[PDB]
Amino acid sequence: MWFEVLPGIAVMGVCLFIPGMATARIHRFSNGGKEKRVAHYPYQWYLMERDRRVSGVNRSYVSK
Amino acid sequence: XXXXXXXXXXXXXXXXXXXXXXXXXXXXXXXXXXXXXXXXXXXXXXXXXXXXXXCDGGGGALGHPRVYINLDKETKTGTCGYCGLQFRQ
Amino acid sequence: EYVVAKLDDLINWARRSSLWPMTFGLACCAVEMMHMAAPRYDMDRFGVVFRASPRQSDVMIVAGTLTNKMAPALRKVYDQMPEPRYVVSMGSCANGGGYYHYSYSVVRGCDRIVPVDIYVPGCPPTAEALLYGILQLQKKIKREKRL
Amino acid sequence: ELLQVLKRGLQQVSGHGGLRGYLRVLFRANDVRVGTLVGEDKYGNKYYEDNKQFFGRHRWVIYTTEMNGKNTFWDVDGSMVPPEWHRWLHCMTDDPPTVKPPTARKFIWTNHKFNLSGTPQQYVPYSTTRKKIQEWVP
Amino acid sequence: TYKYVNLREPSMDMKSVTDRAAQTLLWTELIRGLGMTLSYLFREPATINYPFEKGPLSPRFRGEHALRRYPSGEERCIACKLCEAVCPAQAITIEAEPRADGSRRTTRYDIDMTKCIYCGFCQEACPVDAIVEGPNFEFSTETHEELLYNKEKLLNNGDKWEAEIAANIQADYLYR
Amino acid sequence: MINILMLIIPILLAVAFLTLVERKVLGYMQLRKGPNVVGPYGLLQPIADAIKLFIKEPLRPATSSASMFILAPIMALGLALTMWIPLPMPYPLINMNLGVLFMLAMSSLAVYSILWSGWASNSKYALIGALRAVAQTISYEVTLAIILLSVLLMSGSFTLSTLITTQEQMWLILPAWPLAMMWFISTLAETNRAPFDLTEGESELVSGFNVEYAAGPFALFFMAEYANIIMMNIFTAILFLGTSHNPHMPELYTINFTIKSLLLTMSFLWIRASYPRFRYDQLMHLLWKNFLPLTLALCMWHVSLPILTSGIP
Ligand SMILES: NC(=O)c1ccc[n+]([C@@H]2O[C@H](COP(=O)([O-])OP(=O)(O)OC[C@H]3O[C@@H](n4cnc5c(N)ncnc54)[C@H](OP(=O)(O)O)[C@@H]3O)[C@@H](O)[C@H]2O)c1
Ligand code: SF4
Ligand code: SF4
Ligand code: SF4
Ligand SMILES: [Zn+2]
Repeated sequence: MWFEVLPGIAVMGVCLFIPGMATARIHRFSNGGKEKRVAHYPYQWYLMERDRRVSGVNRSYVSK
Repeated sequence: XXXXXXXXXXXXXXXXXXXXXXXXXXXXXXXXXXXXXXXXXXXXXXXXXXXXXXCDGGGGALGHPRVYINLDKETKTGTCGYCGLQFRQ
Repeated sequence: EYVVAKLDDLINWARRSSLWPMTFGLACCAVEMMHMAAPRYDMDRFGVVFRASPRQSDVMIVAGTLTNKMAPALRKVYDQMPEPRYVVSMGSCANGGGYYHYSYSVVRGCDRIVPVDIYVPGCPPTAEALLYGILQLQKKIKREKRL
Repeated sequence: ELLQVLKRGLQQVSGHGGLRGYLRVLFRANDVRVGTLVGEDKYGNKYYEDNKQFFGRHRWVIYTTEMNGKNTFWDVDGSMVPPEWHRWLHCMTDDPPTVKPPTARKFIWTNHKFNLSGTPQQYVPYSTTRKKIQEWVP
Repeated sequence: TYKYVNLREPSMDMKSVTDRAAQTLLWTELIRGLGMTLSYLFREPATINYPFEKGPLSPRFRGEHALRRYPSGEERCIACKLCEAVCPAQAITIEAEPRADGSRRTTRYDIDMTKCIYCGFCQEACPVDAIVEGPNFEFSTETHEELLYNKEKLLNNGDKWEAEIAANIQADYLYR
Repeated sequence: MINILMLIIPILLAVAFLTLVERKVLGYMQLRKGPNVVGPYGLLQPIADAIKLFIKEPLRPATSSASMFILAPIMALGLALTMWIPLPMPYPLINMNLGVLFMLAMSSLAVYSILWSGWASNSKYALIGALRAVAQTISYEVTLAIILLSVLLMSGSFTLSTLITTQEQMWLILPAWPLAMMWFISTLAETNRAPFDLTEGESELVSGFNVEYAAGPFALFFMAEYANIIMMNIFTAILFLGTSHNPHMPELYTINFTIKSLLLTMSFLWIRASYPRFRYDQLMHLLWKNFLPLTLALCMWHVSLPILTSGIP
């Protein structure tokens, strides 16, 4: 029977589901617009540095 | 019958003023119900017509080998080897 | 007062939940000990998981005849067990020799070497009767640490 | 095929007990199943039977809460159920209170007892013979 | 008769070689072996949980020892030392004295569970059918002293199993 | 930082709830009932083991070693749980300058857990299980990097973020047909619950990194060894699976990503029950002798393909 097997899968559909949603939904409180900027190479890093310098002041990433 | 200590079953003394028996104190000692052969004489004696009658517990099904008992002494009760069943006449 | 009394039962609930046996391949009793892993009469994740190694396990099941050649061997295995340990001597050999007993080599009853908490009397220890050896074990764990 | 399988599970929960009854057969009982019941037993055992399922299986049966004086609903053992183990559950086909008659003796114990093991009032060893008597007189 | 385990090479030419090479290059037969336990997962398990469900048995079965009695009282055991001699473990001990007046049945009767291999020998050797083996399973003790049976008493307390014994012995007389 | 703490505690629970699946799915594979008594379906048993093995179980080895031994379960968890950080997911925790390089380096560093457990006991009985664990891992580290390189040259660079975007229409299983079959075997390089596996399970020899360890260190080893199985299952679901991306809705990705990984999570325990151990000598002959010329031929093939038809990130 699978009625015993499926609760073993459903309990995994909660705990393994957490790390995906917890990383994404935390971007609401950390940043204004639910997005964390990708760094990779200095070109994209410089755009973040000038954004924080230009009238955002304290905030790292902010629109206008 | 019991005196001070636990009740005796099938004639067995416990201890004289408690010396040997000490282990049976925390745990309760066992006792068999009707072990003094009180049920042996409780069964009524059967009447017979023949000089000798064969005894059985309950046919061939229950464990009783066939024993012939003579009922001619009159004064004697007349009982088989396996049972305490008494026979007269 | 009440939280302290219930916390001790919570620690004892872990031993009530699961206990790992030792695969003592000592005699014919060990074959019926393999029948505990057999599906028809199972304790597999009912409260028993076979893994071996005396260092990891909680319960050791002495499954058969012990001799003078085996008396030093089994003793230190029991010493290799973690301190909350339970010994289940299963079978007439484990209780004092099936026949034997008056023999030269066989040590009588395991209790001469290692202390036993739960006894199973069955030669061919029927899996039905074997299930008590783990269920009564969990029932015997009642109270630990008052002060 | 798929619709009948989900309906079979819902009917099993609805038949036996209800909402509070289904939880008692899930938390305390390992496997939940509904069918026919024998009913009549000493202390208060349920004793269920007449189920197909698999070979060598005769339904849930279930153990009674507080049989003699243990007072346990979560803890259960094979000490439960009166002199009736030779039928329904194993060996015999006829039911102990329905078809198969229990033999009277007027010597057998009326109230069934559970094995104590660790609890007081348990098994004990005892001496039998009066041995060689010794006497000393002043 | 000779069955022969050797196949003597199934591959020969073109068609018989390439399919035998295909299973060794990738897998195929291992995926076929993977599908063998797939169907085994789909079918229901034949499992019995003990505290509620019970396993199959027989009308004649041996467990813990219990001695029987006659329908109108009285001890069925006659004291022979018969069952003592048959016993390969010598677990059963018997010493007898006359019971008050008339009947002569037992004084010492210990069956040690430290020994006893469970033969059914003492069940068969007994002419009066005193020791009749019941379908017992539950026996677990703290000490050896609690395990081994005393002078009848606990063996006499087989009355709780004697109701099953009477049903089992009905299959015993005129054997099966 | 809250994200790291929200990726250890629910992840340790996933390794805890694995113990159910380790004998439920494996149980039904062997036609036997697994977890049943403890919870509603034995769901209270995985959390019971944490109360069982840590609070009450006390052992420390006899002859032992000095600081090392107890250093090894710290090395077990503190190098295998860190592997969760470079994972791309819907969104990664500190997206690496090069992704898979950190994944390959820390996996080889995670092997040291079974290596330092050899010197846990000074006695020679434990180190035989360690020496066997060397060769059962050392050879398979060769192909693990090579088969990666053939996939990485096919799609993007080392960055794990680009590996999600590259699979928009079809999976990478179909172009890398023999290479995908290799990653059911090469993933089992680390001491995992499998048929190929390494010197960790009992069966023939004594249990490696378990005979020396207690319960408390030994319990900490399982929380790391079974954690690597999920890690390889997710990593295969990035390199070979993808289906869809969707940056606007993270909800549609999170459900779809888990189902793909869970089907692979069952597949390793499917392998474990089905087949016997490959032997110390003959596992060294499966790869190196037989599989290494095959993987390099496909590596040769995957070098030419971006030159034959344009395929450069
Ligand atoms: N240092 C030495 O070696 C030394 C030197 C000179 C003389 N001595 C003498 O030799 C003896 C050595 O004994 P020990 O110290 O080895 O014994 P111990 O380890 O203290 O063990 C005594 C046991 O009795 C129980 N117990 C004692 N008092 C109790 C109370 N008030 N309530 C409940 N349980 C109680 C304890 O149980 P719980 O743990 O469950 O409470 C404990 O397990 C001493 O009595 C001392 O006079 C010793
Ligand atoms: S008690 Fe019986 S089954 Fe067990 S080892 Fe001894 S002879 Fe074999
Ligand atoms: S049990 Fe049977 S054979 Fe043994 S002494 Fe009693 S009557 Fe005789
Ligand atoms: S079953 Fe065998 S070993 Fe046990 S008491 Fe009877 S004759 Fe002796
Ligand atoms: Zn008679």
